[PDB]
Amino acid sequence: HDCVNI
Amino acid sequence: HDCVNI
Amino acid sequence: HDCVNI
Amino acid sequence: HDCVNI
Amino acid sequence: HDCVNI
Amino acid sequence: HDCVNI
Amino acid sequence: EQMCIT
Amino acid sequence: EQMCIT
Amino acid sequence: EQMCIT
Amino acid sequence: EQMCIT
Amino acid sequence: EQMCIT
Amino acid sequence: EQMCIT
Repeated sequence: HDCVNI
Repeated sequence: HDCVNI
Repeated sequence: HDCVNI
Repeated sequence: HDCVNI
Repeated sequence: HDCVNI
Repeated sequence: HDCVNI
Repeated sequence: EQMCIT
Repeated sequence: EQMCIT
Repeated sequence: EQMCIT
Repeated sequence: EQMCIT
Repeated sequence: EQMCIT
Repeated sequence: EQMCIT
């Protein structure tokens, strides 16, 4: 996946 | 991991 | 006005 | 869904 | 506001 | 730089 | 907060 | 291609 | 494209 | 909270 | 918090 | 191209 905490 | 590719 | 809510 | 096309 | 380019 | 406060 | 594509 | 908030 | 914080 | 690219 | 593009 | 959240 391609996720960051925001 | 704080970046994603767009 | 295409928007996300962050 | 909370999305925008990029 | 404030904007970014992608 | 190409940044925005969120 | 709202982030919108121009 | 899209950015989605979860 | 441009993305702006309202 | 997460922002994910798909 | 910042979103930056590179 | 990268989007980074710091």
